[PDB]
Amino acid sequence: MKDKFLKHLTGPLYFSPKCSKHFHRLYHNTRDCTIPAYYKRCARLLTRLAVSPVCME
Amino acid sequence: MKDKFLKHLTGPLYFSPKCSKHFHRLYHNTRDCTIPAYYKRCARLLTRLAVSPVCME
Amino acid sequence: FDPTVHWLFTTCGASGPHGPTQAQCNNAYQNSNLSVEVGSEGPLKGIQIWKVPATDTYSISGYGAAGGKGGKNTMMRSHGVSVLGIFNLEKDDMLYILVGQQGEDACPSTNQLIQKVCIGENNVIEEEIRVNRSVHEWAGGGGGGGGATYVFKMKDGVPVPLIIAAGGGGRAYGAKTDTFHPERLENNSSVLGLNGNSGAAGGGGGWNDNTSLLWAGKSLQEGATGGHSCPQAMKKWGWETRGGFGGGGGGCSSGGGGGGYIGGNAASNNDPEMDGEDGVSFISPLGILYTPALKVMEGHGEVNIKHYLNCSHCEVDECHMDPESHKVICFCDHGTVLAEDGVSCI
Amino acid sequence: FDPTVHWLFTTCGASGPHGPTQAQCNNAYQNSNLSVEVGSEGPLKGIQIWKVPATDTYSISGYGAAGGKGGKNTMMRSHGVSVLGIFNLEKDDMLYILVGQQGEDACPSTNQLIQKVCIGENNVIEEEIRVNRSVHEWAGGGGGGGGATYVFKMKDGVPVPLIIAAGGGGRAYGAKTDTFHPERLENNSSVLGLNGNSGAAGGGGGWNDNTSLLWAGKSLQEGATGGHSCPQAMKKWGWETRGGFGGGGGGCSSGGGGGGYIGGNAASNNDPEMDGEDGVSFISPLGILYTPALKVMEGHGEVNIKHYLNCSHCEVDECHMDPESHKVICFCDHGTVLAEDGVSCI
Repeated sequence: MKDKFLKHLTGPLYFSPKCSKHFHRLYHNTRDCTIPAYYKRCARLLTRLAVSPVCME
Repeated sequence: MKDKFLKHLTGPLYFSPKCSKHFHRLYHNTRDCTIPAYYKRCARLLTRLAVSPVCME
Repeated sequence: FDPTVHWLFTTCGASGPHGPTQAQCNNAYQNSNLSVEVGSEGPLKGIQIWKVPATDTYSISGYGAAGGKGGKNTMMRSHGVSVLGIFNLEKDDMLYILVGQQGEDACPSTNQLIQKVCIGENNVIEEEIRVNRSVHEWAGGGGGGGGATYVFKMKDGVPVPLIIAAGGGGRAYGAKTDTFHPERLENNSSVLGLNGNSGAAGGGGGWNDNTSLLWAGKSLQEGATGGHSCPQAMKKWGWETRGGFGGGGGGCSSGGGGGGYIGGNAASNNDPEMDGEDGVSFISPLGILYTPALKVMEGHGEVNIKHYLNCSHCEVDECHMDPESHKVICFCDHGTVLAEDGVSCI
Repeated sequence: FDPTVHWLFTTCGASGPHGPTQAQCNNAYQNSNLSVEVGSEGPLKGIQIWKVPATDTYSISGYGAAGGKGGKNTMMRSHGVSVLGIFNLEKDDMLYILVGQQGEDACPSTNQLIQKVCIGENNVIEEEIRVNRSVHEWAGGGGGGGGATYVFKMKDGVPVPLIIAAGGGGRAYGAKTDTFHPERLENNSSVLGLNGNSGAAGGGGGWNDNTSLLWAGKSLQEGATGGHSCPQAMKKWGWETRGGFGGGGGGCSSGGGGGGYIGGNAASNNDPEMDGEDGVSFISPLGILYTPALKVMEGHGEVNIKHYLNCSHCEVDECHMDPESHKVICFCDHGTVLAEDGVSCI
């Protein structure tokens, strides 16, 4: 109801330890992922982090 | 491609012989159903004509 | 007559409770077949004046404006009504056309305190409803009523309605459904075109009435300016949802009433769940009702005027024009098929 | 410090190529914890000046604006970039914050001749492309570039950038795809903040450059006003797609370039398929890059400033605040579980 909802828009994306460190910051410290109404924005952020060069190793 | 596209949004609604006279007008003489970009508007029109009291007899 | 020639009247880019200016309509109609005159003062301000190019039978399609949305942008707004009519117009007749403007939505808001309420991060209204079952302090959040579209003429200086396509009512703040009422249409000119009832929110403006309340939409003959929001909403946090131009009623915690020949009603109290009602559409006895009044428009209203295709040349008085550069195809009822004659089906 | 206290900077309701006025920001920030000063003239016009309330470590999140849409409203617009930074700010420091405004969309248009092109009922551009494979007369239809968001300070008169979140480029008229480029980020201040290349459409405005072309977005230190549309579109049919405030490049048949530290480029010719490039984001060496530059925003940009949660007290420097009114929770990497001490991981 609070995490699978984002996954329905983002998808089962993979992460690395540095990718996970950035994922935590994007997940708990930004209004995009901490305000439910902004869920779409959150999705985009996560999606972009998936294709970021740090996670692309 | 030209008629089933409307049906995918409005649904397979029923009509009466009195309902058909208005349906033809709304389908060929209005700008909503004769301009493809306005398809949604066309759908609404048709939908409303389905619930109009003349077609509810 | 060229079958594809039509004149399309829009809001000229104007929005909100006031109509377009002359410059706005000159800019919107640049490089088109349409040139209108827009009054700048008095009750005719914002109303486009068009000159009929030839004496002929014209189909006039009026579309009213949709109402505003409520506090949560998840319920579909009430759509403005469309009325089709057939009229006989002489050359150099002046048509007065008011294109109804959409009622303002509660959300989003440029004010950040209201924007917090919009995104669900401020629930003072919910707490007030839970501890009082009535909104008295945190009023606001209902959409304004949509403006109606008026096509009329000036006989001896007195306006005479031809087509009135009602505007949609505004959605309430706590609109929990999307049920919409049947479209009301008036064809008898002896029925008075009065304003809608005003409670906390403003009722829609009518064809001809006296408007005193600021949140009620004005009637057509006194300007048809959309009403302001209820004073409580403006005093507490400045949550303004004005009615659309064309008699749209201003919003409150309840939805505003849409404009029309008869203005749409508003809830007597400040019910945060009662939507505004759409106005009553009007078709003049001087014209033929082509199609029934139907709720279509999702934004501003419009007017489309074209030459009426004479379908009385074939046995069925219904016909159309084939889009792929062809001739008039007469319509066959039920399951009959047009014969080789092309004037009668069998 | 209250963990929930934050200051949110918006466009104050302003839109288009120019920034908000003082009255607009006073209206947007009414009944909030935020009060800014907006310049009314000169290169600082439209830029909000904020006073730092206390000397502390602040997290500043900048969001650039999205670019405009092309001729067909079926391709998603290029999203503005978000840059997160951690800075140490002294009390009574003045932060200059330009919130980038969205680049204008080609469609819909209040002009009816253009609106015919928007709804697919006018194909002069398609015939022009089929006959010449290049648009020279019927220019126009590409979105303007989105404006960038700038957070900076006036260190001894010379402006010193802190956070620059790039604006998205405008989409071309005939954008047949939705591929978007990786977000470029600049952290070295010796790299010049130049404008983007301008062709038929305007390149994005940079941080410090000289702008001569009217369709190019201005740089931050000369106003950062969004550029006009290319002269050909305005002269042919007045199809205006201006760049957003914050250095957004004006549109043409090709898309405009977004603003940034380095402005986004535009196609050298009037290619109706080449979108504008997003700008280059900037993070000052005086601050710590919190999260990478990511394309998020679909409309106007924004700034969010809050107190940085100091979390060097637990073993892992990364932490968060529990939303359900609880204490600070330090997070553990991989599969390690939080120890009973609440500091280390095991």
